[PDB]
Amino acid sequence: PSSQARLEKEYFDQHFGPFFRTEQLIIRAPLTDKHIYQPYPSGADVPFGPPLDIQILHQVLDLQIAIENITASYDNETVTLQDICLAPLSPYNTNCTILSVLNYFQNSHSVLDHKKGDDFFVYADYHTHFLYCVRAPASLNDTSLLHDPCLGTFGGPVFPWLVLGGYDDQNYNNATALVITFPVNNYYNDTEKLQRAQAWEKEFINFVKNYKNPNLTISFT
Repeated sequence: PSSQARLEKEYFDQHFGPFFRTEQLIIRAPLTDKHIYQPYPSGADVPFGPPLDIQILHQVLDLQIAIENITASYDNETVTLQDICLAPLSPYNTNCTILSVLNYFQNSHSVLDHKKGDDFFVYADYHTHFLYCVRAPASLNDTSLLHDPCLGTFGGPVFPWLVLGGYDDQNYNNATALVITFPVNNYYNDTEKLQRAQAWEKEFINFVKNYKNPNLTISFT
């Protein structure tokens, strides 16, 4: 939509550009049904869009992690994402900036699966953490689920309209698409590094095009 596109462009221009371009993937799960979450112990049903299914989320996290570990050969050298990414905490923490709904779950399979309850009921899980985080992306403490943070170790709040698409109004839980975005240095003032970055981007494009997961359709822009 035009409104969301305007919001994203303003966010990327402020927080990444002019030194960084953005790589962006749109991920859908067209063969996955939407579902209904029923809060414990009672509460109105909360609809969740197709790609917010827990198995789809694990599969998208695997896609994200795979992307971070892509390398490219250039002049017999190995070029990594960490060479060309935005890494605010370097040299301490050399992790790259990469935005997705998995950011709300520390980009972790185990955290995504966090839950509490008894032998019969689950009291809280990723559903309630999601609903909380899309209303308070800057929170470092979800009291209803084990004090798990929404906000990541660096980068500032991840607004849901950066990482979700296809919902109605501002009902983010009805998202029909996931968005993965990460900045890559344009190296406007260094031809050698620019050529290496382009070698990485070319391998990324090829990676995406050859990615095999029957549950996901991945597209660019």
